[PDB]
Formats: sequence, structure tokens, C-alpha cells
Amino acid sequence: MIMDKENTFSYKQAITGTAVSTNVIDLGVSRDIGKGVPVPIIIQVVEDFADATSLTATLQTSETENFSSATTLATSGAVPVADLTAGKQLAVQYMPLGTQRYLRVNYTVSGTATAGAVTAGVVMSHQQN
Amino acid sequence: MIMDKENTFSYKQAITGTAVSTNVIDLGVSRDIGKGVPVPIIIQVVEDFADATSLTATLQTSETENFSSATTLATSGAVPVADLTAGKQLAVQYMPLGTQRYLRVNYTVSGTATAGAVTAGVVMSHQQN
Amino acid sequence: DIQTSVAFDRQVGRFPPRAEVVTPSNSEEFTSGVSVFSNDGGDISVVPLLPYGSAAIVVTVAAGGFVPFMVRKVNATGTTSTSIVAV
Amino acid sequence: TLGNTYLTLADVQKQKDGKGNVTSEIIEMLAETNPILEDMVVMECNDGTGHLTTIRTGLPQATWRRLYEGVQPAKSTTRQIKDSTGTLEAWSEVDEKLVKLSKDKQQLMLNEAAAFLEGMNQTMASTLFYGNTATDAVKFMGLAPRFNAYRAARNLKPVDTADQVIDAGGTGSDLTSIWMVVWGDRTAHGLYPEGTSAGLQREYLGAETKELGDGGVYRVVREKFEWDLGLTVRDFRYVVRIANIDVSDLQAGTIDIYALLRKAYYRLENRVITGGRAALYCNADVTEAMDAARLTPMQVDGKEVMMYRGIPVRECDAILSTETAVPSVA
Repeated sequence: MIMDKENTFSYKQAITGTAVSTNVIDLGVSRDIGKGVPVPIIIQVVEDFADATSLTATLQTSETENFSSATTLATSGAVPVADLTAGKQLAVQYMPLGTQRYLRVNYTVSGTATAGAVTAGVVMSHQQN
Repeated sequence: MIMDKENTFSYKQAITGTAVSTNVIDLGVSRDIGKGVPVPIIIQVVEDFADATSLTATLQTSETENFSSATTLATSGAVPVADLTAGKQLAVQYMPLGTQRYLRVNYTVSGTATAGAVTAGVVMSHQQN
Repeated sequence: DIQTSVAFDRQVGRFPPRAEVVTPSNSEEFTSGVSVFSNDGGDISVVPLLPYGSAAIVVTVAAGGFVPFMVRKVNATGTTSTSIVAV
Repeated sequence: TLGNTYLTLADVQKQKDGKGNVTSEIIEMLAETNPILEDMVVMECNDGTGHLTTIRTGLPQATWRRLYEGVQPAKSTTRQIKDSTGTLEAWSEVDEKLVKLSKDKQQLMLNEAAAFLEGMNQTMASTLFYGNTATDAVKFMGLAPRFNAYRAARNLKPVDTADQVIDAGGTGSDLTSIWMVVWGDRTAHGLYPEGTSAGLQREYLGAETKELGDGGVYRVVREKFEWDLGLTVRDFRYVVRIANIDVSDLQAGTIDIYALLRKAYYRLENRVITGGRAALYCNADVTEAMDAARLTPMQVDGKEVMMYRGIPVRECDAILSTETAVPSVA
């Protein structure tokens, strides 16, 4: 995975408790990504989890820099507690369609865990196996 | 687009009621084909919907001709009929990951419909704008 | 009557060659923009041409006089004249 | 209980004649002229799966240096669009004994191939204008469905397809439209995919043996015809549509085409493209309505070509005049 700063939602961000991605992408203008050439992304859990019931990593976008107009481009769903393991790709393999000016990652956890981390962003070539 | 006959879930299928797909693509070996080079798919709605209310468009995968126990790989959510026009895509761009043995599309509808059709299936290359 | 020797022209101006008696109707449109003049005067409710959703105007044209703003439709309801003639 | 499925003896008796053999002059009575097929350029799909396109989308902001002052680096954000393609084929079928029975074989297939060529031209022009991927996923999207909407008040700068469509105003089942397009490598052109050749591909499959539900094998000569073609709108600011032109109000004096044309030329992008042909695409009704007499034609070998402000007006018989009303994106 050839990750990169300046195009990373969050580097080694801790998940415990409801919170959003530390870094919010800003594409200059509200032009589109998912269309045309595929753009791989991996909102993937890195470090294991705890008593938290679930996790709801969603790829929210909005025209404003601060996200007051939520728009779900893709959702992880209510992934159960058991599957919050390292290497779990929680969302789509490629960038969904309809990217606005800014994109965020929203982590909604049922309950609060004592452990959990995520490194989300766009990679040069999503590495399988 | 050069979308072809065989690996195609439904061709202009009304699914006005709470029906399911017809051409259940079956593969003897669990290839989980999404890995590596992508494969474009569409669940684009091909003709408008009149009096439906929701069109949950699951991508159920199972391990038997009859889907005794199925697994979801892409769900569009309860899309309101106000968006079920021509070209309304209902899942991700490329093939998801987790296609265990068999693949059929569910069309859970809240209430019945008097009009509506889809063309879910595999496409060689997407059409955008 | 007959024309033999032409002169200066394209400035004399002439009346529109066409004509027909109109039967007012609440739901009946005219294919092209027509001008209507009342032969006996009275109130006339019509529809202009350009604004596609123009509602109506009562013109109250005198006897023999012309209704301005070339008309799209002549409404029966709101018309007191009985001798509308289009041109 | 019919006789129209395959070619029969009657047809060859009616075409191959002249006190002799096949004629090399078969008049195309149904030959709707679509000069869009001739003006439009083509380009091989180098990318491979869906003709790709890179469009500049952001522009860097230069700066004025003030007595050794720093200039921040600038990005230039880019959008990218994919243009899928589509294929049409056709198949001729004549009994081998029938072909041999006529004195000639090459000509009796050549005229049947001209027939198929005309049919493919007509269908491809029709789908080039009104070709929708929304309903026919097996159809490459034409010029119309990319513009079936319009902004009420045009934006300051073209930032959407709806910002290039002029609502001429109208309704009913008699409206039509007009297309002003520039054909160019950076504007718009046809697409024959990789491997597939460019344009129509006549293929003569010699002689083959057929079958039925009960044996009955007989010899047939099959000509395979194919044409692949994709449409790409590069720099869509070079395409402007004037929608909802009521032909009924157009035949009469209720709307003037010249106002619509000037509005469209205002909404077009100034021609700067090199080697890029441009033209007007309007049905016969529009040019008939051009009976309003200083806009004039221009000298090209004295030809039947209107030249509205240095732009040829190619009247295309494929532009159907009963389109559906174009909605407004309020």
C-alpha cells in the first residue's frame, strides 16, 4: 500500500468513542473522482477492538469545509464487534461516485471501546493478499 | 457500453412487486472475482418507478442454487421512489469482494409498484456523463 | 383597381390579407397570433402571444375599434361583444 | 406463412435484371442524409476499456513578486471522464444455389451490402442524436440524453451540461431541437475500439451449411456486417442544444430561429481548435423556417450550404421532430 500524506483521511487515528477523521480532504473545487479511472481507497481497521458493539465508518461528503450538509457516498454498515479485526476493509474497494469539494470519514460506534484504530485514505494500488 | 448476455442478472426486469432477479449467475468455484483487476457492474434502473416506496436492492450471495442462507455484498438502502428514474445506480462501481458461491439480486419493495425496471449485470466499461 | 405602373413601395403599408369571424370559446386556441377587432364594441377577454402563461386582459374596445397586443386566444367568458372578427 | 424472412427469388428477380445480370446501380430510395457521419472524426480507443478523457478543472493562481518575495506552489485539479462505446452488426443470408443461379455473385452481394450500409448509417445517426444509455444499456449514449435538462438563468461560467442548453420554450408533441457542435480531437469525435477497425466492416463468410428442426441442411452465403462506434464529448462547452422548439409555432410566425441561434452562439465557446470541423445540426423544418431573408451564406465552391456566421448548417434528416419535453433543473 503506497499511502501518502496530503491525501490521507487519517493516519493511525484511534477509533474509541464517536469521532470523525482527523484530516478532511479538500479537492480545490467540487469536481468528481469515482468516475473515470478507478481510485482505490481503504477505510480499514488497523488495530483490534474492545467491548464496543459496532462501528459505522461512513464516507461523508459536503460542499462546505465544515460538514453541515451530510452526504453518504458509501457506508460500512453496522459491522459487528467480532469482525473489528486488523485488516478488515470496512468499505468499498474503490472510491464511490459523486465526490464534492470535501470528504470526511465519520466513525459512529455503538458504545465506547478501550481499543481500536483505523488508517483510511487513497492508495496508489490497493494490495490484495 | 458492450454489456452482454451471459453474466447479466436481469434484462429490463419489471420487479414491480417484491420479486428477485432471474438469471442467478452461478460459479462452481469461489473465485471471489473482485480481486485484482476490477470488473464493472451496474444495477442502474432502466425505466421509471410509479407507485413504489422503497427498493432495497441487495446483492445476495449464497452457497446453493436455492439461496437457503445468503450473504449481502452491496445494499442500496431504502431508496425512495422520487429517485427511481432512468440511470439511478443502486450499488458500487466495480465488483465487490466476498462472492462465495452463487449470486442473485433481491428486490425487497415496501408496498407494490405499477411501473419499474432494472438492468443489473456485469459491464465491460462504465458509461459516465 | 388594376395595377399597371409601380412606384415607390415597401412604405405604403397595407392591411393583413386574412380574415374570418371568430366564435368565442373558453377552450380553443388559434394556430398563429391573430388580431381581433370588435364590430360592435364591448368587453373582450383575450390572451397575449409571448407570455406562454398569460392569464387574461379585458380590453373594452369601442365599436369598430381595434384590440392592441395581437391575440393568442379569445375567451368566451368575459366577452360582451357579439361580432368579433379576426384579421 | 410468409415470405419476408430471408432473401427470395422475387427480390433477385427484381434487382438483378436489365436483360442480363445484377445491376451496379441500386437507387437508395430510403437514404436519409446525415452529414453528421461525414463531419464527425474518429479515433482509436487507445485506453482499451471505455474511451478515457482528461479535462482541466482547476487553474493555478500566479502571483506578482514584491522585492524578492516568495511565490507559493500551485496545484491544478483535474477531472476525468470515461466514454463507453457500442457495437452494431448485421448478417446477410442467401441460399448458395440462389447466388450461383444469378449470373453474378460479387455484385448481388455488393448491392445487398450497400443496403446494409444505408441501414447502419440511418440507425447510427439516429442513436448518435437520440441515443440513451439510460434505457438502452446496449446503446452508446448519443448527443441528446447528455443534455435533457436546462438551467433557468445561465451560470456566469459553464459548469454543467444544463448550462449549455437553451430552453426555446414550448410543449406538446411537436417540439424539436437544434445542435451546434464542433467536431475535433479535443471537442468530439467517433470511437472505434482497440482491435476493431474504424467504421463499417463488411465481412464475406464464403459459403456455409445451415440446419433446421429436422435436418434439411442447405448451403447459404452469409455476409457479416459490423460497425463499432463510441461518442465522446470533449470540452462539452463546444456543444449547445436549443430544446423544446415547437414546430407548430415555428411554421407560423410565433418564434424566430435567429434569436435562438444567436443565443446559442453566445453560449458556445469561441472556435480556437485546430483541424476541428464545426457545423449546425437542425432538421429540415428549421432550415425551412430560415425563410426570413446581413446574415448570408459564404463562398464554398457555390454549394447548397448555409454558413450562419462562418458555421456550415448541415441539415440532418435524422433529427426527429417529436422529442419529449426537456425539463428544467430549478
